[PDB]
Amino acid sequence: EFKAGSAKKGATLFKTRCLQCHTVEKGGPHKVGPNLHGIFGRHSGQAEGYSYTDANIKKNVLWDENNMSEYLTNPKKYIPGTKMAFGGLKKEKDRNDLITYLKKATE
Amino acid sequence: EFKAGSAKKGATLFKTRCLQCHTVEKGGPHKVGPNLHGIFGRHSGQAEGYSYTDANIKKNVLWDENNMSEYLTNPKKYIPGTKMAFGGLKKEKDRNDLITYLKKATE
Ligand SMILES: O=C(O)COc1c2cc(S(=O)(=O)O)cc1Cc1cc(S(=O)(=O)O)cc(c1OCC(=O)O)Cc1cc(S(=O)(=O)O)cc(c1OCC(=O)O)Cc1cc(S(=O)(=O)O)cc(c1OCC(=O)O)C2
Ligand SMILES: O=C(O)COc1c2cc(S(=O)(=O)O)cc1Cc1cc(S(=O)(=O)O)cc(c1OCC(=O)O)Cc1cc(S(=O)(=O)O)cc(c1OCC(=O)O)Cc1cc(S(=O)(=O)O)cc(c1OCC(=O)O)C2
Ligand code: HEC
Ligand code: HEC
Ligand code: NA
Repeated sequence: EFKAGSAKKGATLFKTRCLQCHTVEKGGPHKVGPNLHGIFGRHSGQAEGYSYTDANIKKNVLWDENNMSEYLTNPKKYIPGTKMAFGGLKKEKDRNDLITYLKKATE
Repeated sequence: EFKAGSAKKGATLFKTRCLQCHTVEKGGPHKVGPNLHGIFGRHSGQAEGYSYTDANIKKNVLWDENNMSEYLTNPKKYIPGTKMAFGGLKKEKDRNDLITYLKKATE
């Protein structure tokens, strides 16, 4: 259950928990993970130029703040077979802050 | 203006005229030019993870078989300021064959 949080705290969390694998800006490069520009409102496995697992593509989830909060809690449970090596953001406050930043940064 | 041609001949033309800068398959990499999967029915300058010119983004053309054929005839004339260093496919039969292949390969 998503609730708007602190984009400032979320930016700091993104720099330590996500930035190593993902960029957010339009035209930002794909790295270990896909560039996340426009992720909200895009179906999973649809960023062109990125080699996804069939698991991520087949899940075909339409990304929204609410299902992304469920996904980021435990990625392997959400998408069994995903190659995103991320254990999960277990604190609701952290997910709210990170997703608030992500929505602003990927717009 | 587009008329269905030979996808077999189009595949060979893609190899000699496009492949040096582009891939077509789902998950294929961005190179000098963006990966072209899902190009038809998408607006120009929208493949994630690729850094386009402002010219290509501003053009905001919804790609279809006809405007693709005009574009490929003379890219710099259709999108002034584009960084696609391609003189153009001047032959109608070559554009028809290539687009017939692209319609299949990018979908
Ligand atoms: O227990 C649990 O079920 C939950 O564990 C946590 C997770 C997320 C958060 S949280 O978002 O609220 O913060 C907090 C904890 C609890 C915890 C807190 C801290 S600490 O107090 O903050 O120092 C340090 C460690 C922690 O785990 C204690 C333990 O394991 O007993 C020990 C550690 C440190 C580091 S490391 O420093 O980043 O390299 C990495 C891992 C760690 O786990 C080692 C282990 O597995 O063996 C692996 C791991 C990575 C990630 S990431 O990929 O999403 O980053 C998320 C989780 C991870 O655990 C996977 C797993 O549990 O299966 C899930
Ligand atoms: O056969 C027909 O009845 C009529 O075919 C044409 C001719 C002249 C003109 S035209 O002057 O108005 O242009 C236009 C066409 C129709 C056509 C147009 C275009 S296109 O839309 O304009 O691109 C492309 C091709 C064309 O032929 C479609 C097809 O073959 O089914 C495919 C092609 C491309 C090229 S290429 O320019 O070197 O790349 C070369 C040839 C091609 O044809 C063979 C193939 O591909 O195997 C060989 C050929 C050369 C010459 S030249 O040396 O005397 O000029 C004249 C003709 C030729 O074809 C002879 C042959 O068939 O027997 C006759
Ligand atoms: C590298 C070790 C990563 C870290 C750290 C995080 N992500 Fe990731 N992510 C990574 C990969 C390799 C993939 C593709 C997975 C696949 O199975 O193909 C992803 C994917 C995502 C997605 C889905 C993107 C899509 O287009 O469907 C999202 C929404 C995502 N990652 C978000 C994300 C965030 C917010 C992270 C920090 C909290 C994060 N990822 C860390 C690799 C890595
Ligand atoms: C390198 C020398 C290229 C060759 C050869 C071809 N293309 Fe290209 N293409 C290239 C670049 C650098 C760009 C981006 C242009 C920009 O101004 O940002 C492109 C772009 C395209 C596009 C538009 C893609 C979009 O998402 O809007 C298309 C449809 C395209 N290119 C098609 C294409 C084909 C079919 C070619 C062979 C005939 C071809 N390109 C060659 C670089 C290069
Ligand atoms: Na742990």
